[PDB]
Amino acid sequence: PQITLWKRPLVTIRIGGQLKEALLDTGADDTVIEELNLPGCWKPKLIGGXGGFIKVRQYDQIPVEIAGHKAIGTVLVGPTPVNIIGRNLLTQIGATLNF
Amino acid sequence: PQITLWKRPLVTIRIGGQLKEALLDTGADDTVIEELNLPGCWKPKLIGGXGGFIKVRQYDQIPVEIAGHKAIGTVLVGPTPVNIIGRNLLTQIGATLNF
Ligand SMILES: CCCC[C@@H](CN[C@@H](CCCC)C(=O)N[C@@H](CCC(N)=O)C(=O)N[C@@H](CCCNC(N)=[NH2+])C(N)=O)NC(=O)[C@@H](NC(=O)[C@@H](NC(C)=O)[C@@H](C)O)[C@@H](C)CC
Repeated sequence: PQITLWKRPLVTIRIGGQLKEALLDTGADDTVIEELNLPGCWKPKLIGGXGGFIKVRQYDQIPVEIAGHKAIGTVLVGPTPVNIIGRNLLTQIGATLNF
Repeated sequence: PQITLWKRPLVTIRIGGQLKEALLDTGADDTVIEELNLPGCWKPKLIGGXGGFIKVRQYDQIPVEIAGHKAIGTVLVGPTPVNIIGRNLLTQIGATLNF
């Protein structure tokens, strides 16, 4: 799709078998989802924004369907204010910025 | 232009007479610039990401040239780690997300 930016670029994603809403975020290196459980093992990581740093769970090689486009990659889980799809998965679905 | 997302989408902006590098952030409602003096009136604001909130100075009707495209709008000035161009200016330069 072509998505304009008059409103937040919120889209539906499928992850671990369930639906979530997430913001397509070109200013995020990584994809960060609110607390939830995902299968597999995870490792602790710290990430920063902006207002400071938070602790997250890093899960690797997770399938994520974003507006019907498939990605498989790293998902960070933790107390983010907003679910965000970052560049690690945006590149997999071929997303670009255009003007 | 088209900007891919393999690396952070950093571009040159001109604001207040100065050339700076800034991140195009579709996950930002507003535009947040590192320190910088600027003009003759502002209002206090707090903005959050992630990590928590920071205090900023809101300046209105500031011209901002982004990759050679003229925009004019609100800019928030404060101790952000990265200059961030948000949706309020990205819309003005006709930026879209495409996949
Ligand atoms: C989660 C809240 C929504 C997404 C977030 C993404 N902003 C970028 C800005 C760039 C960093 C300062 C971000 O935090 N990116 C992180 C996301 C986490 C991540 N791991 O991907 C990042 O890339 N962090 C890198 C480190 C910074 C790297 N980026 C860079 N150098 N440009 C990381 N590995 O930790 N947006 C925002 O932070 C903006 N917040 C908002 O738009 C809204 N605030 C709230 C709380 O939703 C609005 C109501 O104010 C800020 C700028 C105010 C207008």
